[PDB]
Amino acid sequence: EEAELELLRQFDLAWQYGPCTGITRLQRWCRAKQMGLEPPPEVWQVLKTHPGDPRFQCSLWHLYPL
Amino acid sequence: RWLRPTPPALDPQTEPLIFQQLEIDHYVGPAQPVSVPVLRAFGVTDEGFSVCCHIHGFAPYFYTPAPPGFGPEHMGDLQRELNLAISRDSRGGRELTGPAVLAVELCSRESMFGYHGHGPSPFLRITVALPRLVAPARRLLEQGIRVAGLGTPSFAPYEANVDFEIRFMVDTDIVGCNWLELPAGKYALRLKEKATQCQLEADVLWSDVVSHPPEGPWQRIAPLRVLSFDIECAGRKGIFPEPERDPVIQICSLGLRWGEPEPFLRLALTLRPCAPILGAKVQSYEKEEDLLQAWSTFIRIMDPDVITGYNIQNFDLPYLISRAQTLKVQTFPFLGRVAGLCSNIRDSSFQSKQTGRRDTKVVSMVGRVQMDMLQVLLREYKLRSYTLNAVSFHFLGEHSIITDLQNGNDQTRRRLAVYCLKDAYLPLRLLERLMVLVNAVEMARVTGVPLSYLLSRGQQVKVVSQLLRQAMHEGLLMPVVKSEGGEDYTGATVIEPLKGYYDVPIATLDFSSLYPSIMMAHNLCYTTLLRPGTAQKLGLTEDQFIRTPTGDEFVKTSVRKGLLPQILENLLSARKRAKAELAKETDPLRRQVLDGRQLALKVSANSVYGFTGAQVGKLPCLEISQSVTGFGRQMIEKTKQLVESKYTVENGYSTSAKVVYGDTDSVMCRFGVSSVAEAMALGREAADWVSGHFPSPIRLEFEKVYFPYLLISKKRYAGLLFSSRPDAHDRMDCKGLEAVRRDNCPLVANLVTASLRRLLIDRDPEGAVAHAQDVISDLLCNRIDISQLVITKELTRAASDYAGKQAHVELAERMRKRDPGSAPSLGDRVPYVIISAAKGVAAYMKSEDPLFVLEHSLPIDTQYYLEQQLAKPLLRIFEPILGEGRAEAVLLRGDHTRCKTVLGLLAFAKRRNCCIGCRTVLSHQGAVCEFCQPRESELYQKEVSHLNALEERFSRLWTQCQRCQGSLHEDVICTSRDCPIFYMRKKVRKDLEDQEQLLRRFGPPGPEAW
DNA sequence: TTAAGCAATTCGTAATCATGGTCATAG
DNA sequence: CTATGACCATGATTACGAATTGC
Ligand SMILES: Cc1cn([C@H]2C[C@H](O)[C@@H](COP(=O)(O)OP(=O)(O)OP(=O)(O)O)O2)c(=O)[nH]c1=O
Ligand code: SF4
Ligand SMILES: [Zn+2]
Repeated sequence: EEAELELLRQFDLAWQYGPCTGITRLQRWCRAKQMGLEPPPEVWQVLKTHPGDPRFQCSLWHLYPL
Repeated sequence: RWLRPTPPALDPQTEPLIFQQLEIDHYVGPAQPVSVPVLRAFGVTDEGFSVCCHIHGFAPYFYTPAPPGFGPEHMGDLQRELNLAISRDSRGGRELTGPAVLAVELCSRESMFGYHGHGPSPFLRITVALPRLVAPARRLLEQGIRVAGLGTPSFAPYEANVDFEIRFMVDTDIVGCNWLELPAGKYALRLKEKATQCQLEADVLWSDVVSHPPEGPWQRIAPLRVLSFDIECAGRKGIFPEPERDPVIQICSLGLRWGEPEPFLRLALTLRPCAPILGAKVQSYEKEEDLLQAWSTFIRIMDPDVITGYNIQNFDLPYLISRAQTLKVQTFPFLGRVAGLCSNIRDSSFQSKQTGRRDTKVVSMVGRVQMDMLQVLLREYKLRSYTLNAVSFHFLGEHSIITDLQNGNDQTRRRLAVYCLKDAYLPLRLLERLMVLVNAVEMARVTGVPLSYLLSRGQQVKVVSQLLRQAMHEGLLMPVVKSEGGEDYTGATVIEPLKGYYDVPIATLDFSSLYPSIMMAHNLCYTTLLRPGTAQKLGLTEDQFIRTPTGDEFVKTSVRKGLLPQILENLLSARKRAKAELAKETDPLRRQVLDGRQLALKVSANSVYGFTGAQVGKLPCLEISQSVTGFGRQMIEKTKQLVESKYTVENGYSTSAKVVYGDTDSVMCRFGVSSVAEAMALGREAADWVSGHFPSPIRLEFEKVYFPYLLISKKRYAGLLFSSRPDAHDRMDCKGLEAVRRDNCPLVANLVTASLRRLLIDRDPEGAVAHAQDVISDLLCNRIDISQLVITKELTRAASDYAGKQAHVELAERMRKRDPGSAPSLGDRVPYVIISAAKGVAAYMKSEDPLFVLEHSLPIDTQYYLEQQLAKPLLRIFEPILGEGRAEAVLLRGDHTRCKTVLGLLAFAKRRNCCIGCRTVLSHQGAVCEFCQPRESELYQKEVSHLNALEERFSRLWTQCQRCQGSLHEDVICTSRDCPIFYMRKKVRKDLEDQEQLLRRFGPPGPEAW
């Protein structure tokens, strides 16, 4: 923790995985894996050792009335 | 980056200098030629080199009458006035003045105020060494000691104490933004070892210069250099940025030469490594010290003339200065032209009854000129919101996210830089499109004040300047009268209306430039005001003086010519030339900006008259003001008597006309015919007929024909506008009504405009009733956007708003938990909406910020908006066409439509829904009721045509943001509170969320797993 | 050290007065 | 258990202070 919260914030702004501020984080991870762009096997291995926490399993701007 | 061209081959003993000045400056100096105040003048050549000019040998002075004794006509006492008193008790009278070369001079002059005769009198001219010694001398010659050998017994008053640079410019006939010439052999370039940073540095004596009056070929403008910039900072969540914690991360700059239709420089300086942008240079640094140093070096090397931006004074420059002070970078705050001078932040305030009161900071830059476009908008224009988005929509047509666009990758930083460059580009487009700078240069040339005074001062320095420039040509001196305080006088008359609705044409006749032509054609001035005794015992009344309705006597023009007639005549010709230029444009926005130019010149001419009556001012003469408004009242009642008396049934005409209205310059006479051609013909005959009963330039003129007409009260009416006949109609006129004020809701102003449209153009009251019914019904059914509900009010001086409790003051002074560092200040506008509660004693307890009621979802008081905002303007407008059954008709059109309303323990609801047909709560989830079970195909048919229309509204809105943003492949981030698009795109998601779930009460129309 | 001026219509907000309605007492 | 009196509040109307526009 506090290092796992920057890896996800770095996965969320890389443009080669998609334009993602409307959906979940694991849905975008599996969308890129289907098309197989290059999802890395570390943004998966922190979404498995946690429960349904809203500060891991949510996009950066999931507040913010946009 | 790009440098100025190289000054090749100037030789001073053969060649002159011809350059155009921008700024002047005062400077107390050593290195005297073998006075101490020497003058600086900065400017540009006809090619593009930068020229500093040092001017020597000038010292301030004033005048004082020589008292009638044996002293000031005897040279021993003149030089004894120069000589100091060596006594011990004269330490209060010869120290703070001390040994200064005040000197003694004898001259024959006159005082301005009044008319005593054509004969002058001896005055003493007193020079002083320094400009910062005329204040203690004034404190030592009037209330100080003037016992000096009995030469000047106390007291003799001081006359013509004015400003130093203004006295220089009045002396040598140099005006703002003028062409200046140093002749051959008069100036020395290498006499001044370089202390400033310009290219050419001359060193001239103050009698060598030649001033060219701007006219003919001397009416050009040199190629100046204009810069605009913008900055970005990275803040915390909630917390507004603070110059001791939040770094400056990006600076972006645009630069152009004036006269060329595109820029030539486009630079962006960032603080992490970035990605390239086509059309601009990009440099990157790993520390902020390098970024601030790089910007200071660029601003020294490019060396711009003018610096613009948007809110750069109150946000950008002091943030940069404080941030450079915190990080210990010594070389930043030297931004000016003088090589050894650092810059400093200093507060200032301005207040008037015309613009209100505003408090600004200033930052010192010598040589360079500042033009914040926000202050120009706030001074000239009266709008509803003053945000960059709001004025860019009105004229053209468009913090915590940024901190994670900067802590990310380099394409995010490239997106941030493109956003910042668009921000830094918008005020240039506004400056060149609105004709700001051309009008500022013409104002400085017509009035004679510098170019920095049109952003800091009011309308007094300009009329003082023009009066002094006209006073040197006949030899008069101005006095100092100051009084606190006189009384008011009686203003203008308004004629009593015949209120109602008219449907026969009324023609408008008015006088053009009324008060300046009164002051012109009856020879009224300070310098020809006759005191009550000095007519006596001469008895010549006829054609030597006249008498006014307030009571004064004023000398005819066969003896004197006043000074205010000539200043007014110059201003009137300048405005006439501006209108003659405006009569040949075809573009609409260009036509209104030339209308803005001529409006400014008419405001200047009327502020000449308003100077006289200002008892808190510099020279008031309320006798003149009273004579002006007395002549106004007399002439308008003359107009009304004449118009209603001549064209009558016995005088061969058709119908005796009757005046329905008149307001101090205009007359709205109702003629009787219902043919617009015959009304126009008789109205032109009437205007030209009545004008032949006056001196000149007094003239009445036809202006319009209203058909139909609607008169509600004093200063409240409406009508439809005819300019010609085959030019059928132009537009509506809404004088005073609820559509042009800014104290209300957009909903109410829109309803008033649409009602007058349906009522005056189509003449259908039934569509008007149906329209107002639909507006009220959609209000009560909760389908009206919250853009239409926002009220704005101006937060003025804090003590008047201490005196009585208001709504906007209560919202502003109540801070937020998120941000006690961004809140309304004095002078701005506070927006709010009114929510529903049960505290009926106070409408100042129900007000809330629009963004707070957005994010926290508070309900709206529809009864407040129904009975307090809407109802009474409608009862103003709709009554005069009908009786009081019209009040009952709209309150009954409410009554058929008021019966449809839509909206701890409240959370413990749901788990069942009411019948879609007859609203009966019941156990189970099926949509239809057992009694209304048969009629179900019709109840499914009903409401799927509602889902169908919500689907069509989702798609038109959420793809409009993609075209306003620019991109089709990346996310939208725009929470622009002045866009209707925002929060209208938020509610359709919830309407669709609700209407989709109501149709799943019905089963599915098929399987889905096949 | 610097400031353009005043007349207001008009409506809102606050305070005061009036009028009734409800509750408690007393017969 | 009713009837009368007192209190209390609530609502409406009138009078004063304040943003904007007409001059
Ligand atoms: C607008 C305005 C008018 N007035 C006075 C002076 C004017 O002579 C009188 C008439 O008002 P206006 O009709 O507004 O101005 P005007 O008649 O001088 O010029 P024009 O007809 O070309 O539009 O009202 C002022 O004193 N100060 C002002 O700001
Ligand atoms: S909400 Fe959409 S349409 Fe409205 S300003 Fe923002 S981007 Fe433009
Ligand atoms: Zn039913």
